[PDB]
Formats: sequence, C-alpha cells, structure tokens
Amino acid sequence: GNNVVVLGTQWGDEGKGKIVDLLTERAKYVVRYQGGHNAGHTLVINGEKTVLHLIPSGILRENVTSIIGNGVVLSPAALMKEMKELEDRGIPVRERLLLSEACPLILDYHVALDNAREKARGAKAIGTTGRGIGPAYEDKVARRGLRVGDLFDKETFAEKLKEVMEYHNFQLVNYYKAEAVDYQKVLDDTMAVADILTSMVVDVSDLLDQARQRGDFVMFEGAQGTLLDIDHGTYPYVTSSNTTAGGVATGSGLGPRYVDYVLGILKAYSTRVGAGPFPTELFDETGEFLCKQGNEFGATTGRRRRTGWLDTVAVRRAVQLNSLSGFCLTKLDVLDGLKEVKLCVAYRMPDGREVTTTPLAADDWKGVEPIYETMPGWSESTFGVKDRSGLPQAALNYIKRIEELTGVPIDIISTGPDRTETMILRDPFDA
Amino acid sequence: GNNVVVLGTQWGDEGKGKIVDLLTERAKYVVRYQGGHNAGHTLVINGEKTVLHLIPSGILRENVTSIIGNGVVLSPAALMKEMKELEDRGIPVRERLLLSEACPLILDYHVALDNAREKARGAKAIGTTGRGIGPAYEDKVARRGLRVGDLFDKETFAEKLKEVMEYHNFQLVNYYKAEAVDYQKVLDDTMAVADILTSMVVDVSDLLDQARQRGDFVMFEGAQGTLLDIDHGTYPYVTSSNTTAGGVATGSGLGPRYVDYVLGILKAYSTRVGAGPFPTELFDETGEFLCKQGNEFGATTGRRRRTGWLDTVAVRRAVQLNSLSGFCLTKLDVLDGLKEVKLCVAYRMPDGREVTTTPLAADDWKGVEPIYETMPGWSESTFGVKDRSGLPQAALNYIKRIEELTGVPIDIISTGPDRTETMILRDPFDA
Ligand SMILES: Nc1nc2c(ncn2[C@@H]2O[C@H](COP(=O)(O)OP(=O)(O)O)[C@@H](O)[C@H]2O)c(=O)[nH]1
Ligand SMILES: Nc1nc2c(ncn2[C@@H]2O[C@H](COP(=O)(O)OP(=O)(O)O)[C@@H](O)[C@H]2O)c(=O)[nH]1
Ligand SMILES: O=c1[nH]cnc2c1ncn2[C@@H]1O[C@H](COP(=O)(O)O)[C@@H](O)[C@H]1O
Ligand SMILES: O=c1[nH]cnc2c1ncn2[C@@H]1O[C@H](COP(=O)(O)O)[C@@H](O)[C@H]1O
Ligand SMILES: O=CN(O)CC(=O)O
Ligand SMILES: O=CN(O)CC(=O)O
Ligand SMILES: [Mg+2]
Ligand SMILES: [Mg+2]
Repeated sequence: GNNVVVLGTQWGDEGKGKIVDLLTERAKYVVRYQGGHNAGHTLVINGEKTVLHLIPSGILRENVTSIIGNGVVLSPAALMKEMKELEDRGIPVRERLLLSEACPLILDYHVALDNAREKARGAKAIGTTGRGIGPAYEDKVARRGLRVGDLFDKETFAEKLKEVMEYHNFQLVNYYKAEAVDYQKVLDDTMAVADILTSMVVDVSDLLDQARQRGDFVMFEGAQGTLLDIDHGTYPYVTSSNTTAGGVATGSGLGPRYVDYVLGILKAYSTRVGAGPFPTELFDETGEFLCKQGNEFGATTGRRRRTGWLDTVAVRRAVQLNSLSGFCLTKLDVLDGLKEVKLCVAYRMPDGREVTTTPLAADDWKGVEPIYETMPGWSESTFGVKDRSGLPQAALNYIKRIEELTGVPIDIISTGPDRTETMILRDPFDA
Repeated sequence: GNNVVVLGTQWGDEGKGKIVDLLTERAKYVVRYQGGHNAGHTLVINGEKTVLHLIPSGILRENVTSIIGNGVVLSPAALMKEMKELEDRGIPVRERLLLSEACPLILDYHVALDNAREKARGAKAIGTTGRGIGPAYEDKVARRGLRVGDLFDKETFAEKLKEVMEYHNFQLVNYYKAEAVDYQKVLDDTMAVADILTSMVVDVSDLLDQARQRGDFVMFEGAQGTLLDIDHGTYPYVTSSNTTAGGVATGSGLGPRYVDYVLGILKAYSTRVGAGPFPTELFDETGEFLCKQGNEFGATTGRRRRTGWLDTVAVRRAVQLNSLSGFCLTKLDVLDGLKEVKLCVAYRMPDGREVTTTPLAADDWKGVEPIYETMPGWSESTFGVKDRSGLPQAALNYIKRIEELTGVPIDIISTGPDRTETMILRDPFDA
C-alpha cells in the first residue's frame, strides 16, 4: 500500500528505527507522528552507527523528505543538538527535514517539571526518560502550551512565554519547593534558533493529502510501544502520547481511511524500561542472557531494560488496537543458544481464572501470572541469515507458532543490527 | 460499510445527534469516543424532544447497545443526572449503556479548576462550556487522573483521590486564590454511585473487535467539531479532545484500518459558540435571521451561537483531516426566505495574497477575510421535504455547488428537526 505505518507492538525498543530505515528505499516521505526526543532509535549501516531521537529514521536517505508531524512534542535545544551531529557526518539535515508549526515546544520549565513531578512520586515513579514529554503534552491539552508557529512572532511570543513560565515557576518553587526556571534564559535560547526552526515549517496535513492524491509512498514512524499508549497502555505507566496506529491520524493530519498497511515491529523476546507491569519478566540467568546478548540498554537513557519471555496475550492486544496487517520479527538471533524457549499463551488471574485477554490499567496486572508454552531452542546460529532456508527448524517452528497464536503473518525477519541483515518476505509497499 | 463514523465538519452543533439517531435503525452498537458532557445534542421524535450530552444518541433504540469508549471524560454526577431523566421517560438506560473502565473521571475539582483557569484568562477566555473537560484531560495526559476502573477498589481509590485533590486544592487556593474543593464531599458522592458505574463496565476494545469479526454494524458518534480539534483546530480555541475521525481509533480501541465510511455532518450555514476565529461571521440582520430562524442557542449552555456564511475553504479542511466519504447537509431549510445566499470560496490573507487553505493556529486567522460566491436564494419552502423533487432549483444548485467545491457527495439532506424530516440519498451502511 501507499501508506505504511511502522510501530511497536510491545513497550518500544523492538527495532522500529532499523526497519523504517531499510524500508524507505522506495518512500518519498517519512513522518514522525508522536512522542519527542524520549525515543532512542539505532540504525547501523556498514557498521556505521547512528542513534536518532527526534529526527525521523529516513534522514540518511536523500530521496526521502523527513517530516515531524503536529503530534510530536518538539524540543528546539534537542533538535539542534541532533541536527548538528548529523550535519557533521555529511548529512544535510536541513535540506531534508520539514516540520509542523503545530508542534508544541518542550522548553526547560518542562524538564524542570518532569523531574519535580517524578521525584514527588517516590516509590511510584513512572520511570520516565525525563525529557519533559509529559508536561509538554499537558500544556498542549490544557491549551496553554507554546507551539512552533508561535516563533513567527517574537514580541507576541515573549508575552505568552511570560504568562506560561510564571504559572509554571510558581508551582515549581511554591509547591515542589524546587528551583525556578529563568524566563530570560529560555527566551534567549529559543530566540537564537526561532529562525532555524521556522524556515523548516510546512503544512503537513495538506502535504500528505497531495502526496496521497499523487500516489507517493509515505511511511509513518512510531515511537515507543503499544502498551505505553496513554489510553490503552498500562496506566499510569505509559507515555503521554497515543503510541498506537491511531496516533497516525491525530498526529499527522491524514484521515484514518488512508492507512494501508500497519506493520507491527515484534522483538522475538520482550523488554521494558521503567516502572510497569511485565508478566513474563525473567529475574534469573536466562533474563541476564537475553539482556547481555541483546545489548538491552536504553538507547536514550542508557538504562538497562527488564527482559523476559515473549508475551503473546499482550501482542494479541496490539494486533486489535492497531489493526495490524503484518509483523516484523526482530532479534530472532538473540535466541540462538537457548536449550529451549517459551512464549506466554494465557494469563492466570489471581482468582484462579485462566484468561486470554490483557487487563487495562497497571493495577489490574498485579497478581497476573503467565502460562507459558515451552519450545525447543536452537544452537545453530541465525545471525545475519537473509533467507528462510538458513533458519533451523526450531526457528521456523517458533515463527509459525507466533503466527498461529496471533493470526498475523510475519513479513520481515530481522537477524542482525545492520540494515542488510534482514529477510523481506513481503514488502509492505507492494501489498 | 460495517463501521460508520458520524462527526462535525465545522465547530459542532451541525446536527450529529439527529443524524446518528436516525441512522442506528440498522446498527448494533453506537460508540461515543471523545469529549464529555460538554456536548449537547437534540433528538426530536414525533415532536417529543430529548437533549442528550454524555449518553450516546442511539439510547432510544432498543436494538442498539450504547457504549461510551475510553476517550470520553466521564462525569459520574453528570451521568446519573442524565441516566435518571432518561429512565423516567421509560428509557431503560442501564439496560443498554456500557462504558470503558479506562474513562477518566470528571470530579468537582476539575470544574473548580476549569472556571478558575478560564477566569484568569480574562479577555483571552476560550469560552469553554465550563464542565471541567480540559482539566480532566490534563490529569489524564499528565498521568495523575482517576479512571472508571479506579472505583473497583475504594480504599485504594481514597488514597489516590487524596493525593490528586490536594495537589489540585493547592493551586486552587494558593495560585488562583479561589475556594478549595472538599475531599470528603467528593469521596462521598463518587462512592454513592461507584457500584452503579462499575456494573456497566465492559472491555470496549475487544467488544468492537468481536462486533467487527461478526460483521455487526457499528456507529461512532462524534462530539464537537473538526475545527475544535486540539491538534488541528483554531488553537488555543479548541476543545481538548481530538474531535476528528482520528479520535475514533484512539478513543474506542478500533484499529484505523477498520473505519469504513466517515460521514461528515454539514449545516448549510455556520455557527460557533465561544471565542475563536470565524471568517464568515455575520454581524448584521442576515446574521440575526440565520440565528433566530435556526434557533441557534447552545444546547448545553443555552448561550447564543455566532452565525455566518458557509465556509467552504474550512470545510475543505475537514474533508482531508477526516478522509470523509460523504456529507450530510443539515438545516437546508433555515435558508428558505433569503433573496440570495453566499458561500466562502477562498480567503484573502492580510497581505493581499488569495489563498484556498486554512491557517492553523487561531492567531493566523486574524486578518483573514473571506471571498464569497453569491447565489440566488429560494422563497419556496423546503421544510420537511423528504425527496429531492420537492427542492427548488435554487436549493439543488447550492447543493451541487457545495459538492463541486468540495469534491464530496452530499448523502443525506436534513430538512427538519424531526427524525423523519430527512432524505437518505445514500445510506452509509450499505455502501
Ligand atoms: N541482534 C539484533 N539487534 C537488532 C536487530 N534489530 C535491531 N537491532 C538493534 O536493537 C536495537 C533496537 O532497539 P532501538 O534502537 O531502541 O529500536 P526502536 O524500537 O526503534 O527504539 C538497536 O540496538 C538496533 O540496532 C536484530 O534483528 N538483531
Ligand atoms: N431546522 C432544522 N433543525 C435541525 C435540523 N437538524 C437538526 N436540527 C436541530 O438543530 C440542532 C442541531 O444542533 P445540536 O442539537 O447541537 O446537534 P449536534 O451537532 O449533535 O450537537 C438541534 O436544534 C436539532 O434538533 C434540520 O435539518 N433543520
Ligand atoms: O522510546 C522509548 N522507549 C522505551 N520506553 C520509553 C520510551 N519513551 C518513554 N518510555 C517509557 O515510558 C515511561 C514514561 O516515559 P516518558 O515518555 O519520558 O514520559 C517510562 O517507563 C519510559 O521508560
Ligand atoms: O459540544 C459542543 N458544541 C459546540 N462547541 C463546543 C462544544 N463543547 C465545547 N465547545 C466549544 O469549545 C471551547 C472549549 O469548550 P470545552 O469543550 O468545554 O473545553 C468553547 O468555545 C466551547 O464553546
Ligand atoms: O531507545 C529508547 N529507550 O529505550 C528509552 C529510554 O532510554 O528510556
Ligand atoms: O450543544 C452544544 N452546545 O452548542 C455547546 C455549548 O452550549 O457551549
Ligand atoms: Mg528505543
Ligand atoms: Mg451541540
């Protein structure tokens, strides 16, 4: 299809970046529709590594225009820092990035807040990346946030910033008894780039409508994961953006009816960073294996990720919220070595009742235990294999099982961090 | 199609209620996916009038189950008040309504806040319905709000309410220097219905997936209007929910790929309640005519609505954000009498530049003037006409023009408040 969405079916860090990058070989635009610089993606090409956050994953391809749609909480300071490292590597970021004037802005008071808020929680810490995503979203919904389009008029901008920072400074010093953020520092910083940012402004809603009428290929790049969805994730341990396929329409401006293929990324094994319900979590040696072996460390915070067995019951959730068309099984290779592996197939509720549907709010996952289905592993290596044949029977079986239990076909298998260590069994675009 | 969405293409009050009600004759479920009790709909049957707010518009039909999906900010006090008036009229509300445990709750501190916040703005008042929608949404996104599922555990509930109300009470008394909301009053009220509410809890995401696999007819009822969209409307004069087709996926749990027909409601003339950019606004006698004649008064606040000419340029916006399949022209009758009528076809920017695309943020509509296209009116009456033939040439011409200028067919024409004063030129469901 012309419009392909790529998102996480779990808690993020499944491997969107790699997949989107490899896939935009035939794409005209790549659109980021939610989150902010809390996302940490990792593309690896000829062993050269690039870790993006705010910038869409197609930025290294010169035949694609990267757009950050109105659903992204944009941080100028963060953007620039990113823009420069990329431009230093011979990547003309400003030649290829466009963005929406409707993007809220993440300024220092937000980060100030985010940390203060988090600290207040203590034992209840959500375990946020601490980028001010939450507050940026609050001001947004609470109709007081400043947007990219507010840089077009600086005097006006000064007035507005003035009444928002003070409101914020108040609760910061008075309630949190933390340090106030300086209005003049923020004003000076923001004003030093205002022009850089406004030069890249475009009307993304309309751009996408044209791209569409013209039949152009468009790819939407999701951040975080399904179970991090503000509405549908393990509340309150979720990000503040709709990570699910639905963010595509609210965050880009495209009507839902023009979404062709929803490619859910699948990591063959599960990770989670931050506080939150994680049924299949491994606290033992295998947990360590998966982690050591999968180099599981926050691409943004560098913090270790909790790891465990593949939770099919939860994945089945992702399939329905997202209306997935297909899957992309990432990190099948990390499984090489295990004597046997297991995947969760049902949940044993704390009242002895066996259920195959996930609970909604965090609190309801409390006594939930997973009922596994154990399978024989495989010693044969699969790293870098780019063709089904090279995959041992154990591997293809696990794979079909996943499909069986979910009812969604695996369309791409990732077997290495490098862009080419892959097998495209079906290309989203010509489908 | 099996899944039909019905929403406002303008600023709300176009006539969703009437249309949804008439349309659920063949529908199994009706789902409200956004907003709260700020919406004021008006169904009229055999002259009997019902004005709903929180309760979906299919409630009077006994063959349809009404569901308020997770995207709705639900007020218990408000729900009950509504539930009772309906049940008193011989409508078994609890026999037919289900809702999501994931609905945030609108309690008194929210209303307290909403008014305080609004007052602080003074001249900048958004002109909100004053129901606490905004704050309810803030707590939501800011991961501190209480949800329907939090009534399942009252001791726990007491703890949480405690830490949220105090945070709120603080800014209420200290910052706004307004009155604090009593924790015990709120706790007692909420606890007196907790059971009533929890008995109606269902897992809407899954319900819709079943309904879908089963081919059942589902209708999604939108509140407010497109241009009130938090992301895409005239920020900051917007509601805090995504009013656009996209709310359907984030607010119900249905994957965007399962949306079949998006029916945009169209009011043949334009109204707006609240502060906000309104290019075609009439401040003269015709303005008064449209208003008097269209009984244009806030169905929720009883406040008069600003009225004007049909803004096609803005409607064209609705078409693309929403990926509309068809239109439903409401209130064609109010036009009867006018010597001639006009519709806006382009915008004259304050720099002399003629443009056919709408500006995003409120501030950018500031010096925008509309370029009309005047048409001959019609004295012949159209009230209650239920067949094209009864429509004078002036009427059918205006109609085709609207289609011409938009590229979307008018599928239903409304010509009276009563459920039967209508013409279904194409039924969304068998399309
Ligand atoms: N072994 C292995 N590593 C992979 C594979 N796909 C991606 N990676 C790497 O795994 C990580 C994927 O997580 P992250 O960078 O957070 O991806 P995100 O989902 O886009 O954030 C990065 O370390 C990628 O380079 C794969 O199939 N095998
Ligand atoms: N004259 C006339 N009134 C209508 C028509 N359709 C709906 N109404 C009435 O117009 C109003 C529609 O606005 P509202 O009740 O806010 O509908 P909403 O969009 O669902 O909120 C109510 O007064 C309806 O009964 C129509 O074609 N003609
Ligand atoms: O890109 C991401 N990958 C994985 N988890 C994330 C990401 N962004 C946020 N989270 C998680 O979501 C919670 C809130 O993070 P926030 O998005 O910074 O609010 C924390 O548990 C984070 O670890
Ligand atoms: O159902 C509605 N109909 C028309 N306008 C609405 C409705 N709900 C909110 N608005 C408008 O949106 C602004 C904010 O209202 P709020 O939804 O109460 O926040 C005000 O201009 C309201 O009049
Ligand atoms: O790559 C993104 N990370 O896993 C998020 C974090 O570091 O919290
Ligand atoms: O029927 C809904 N109204 O027009 C909203 C309001 O009264 O503000
Ligand atoms: Mg990551
Ligand atoms: Mg109304």
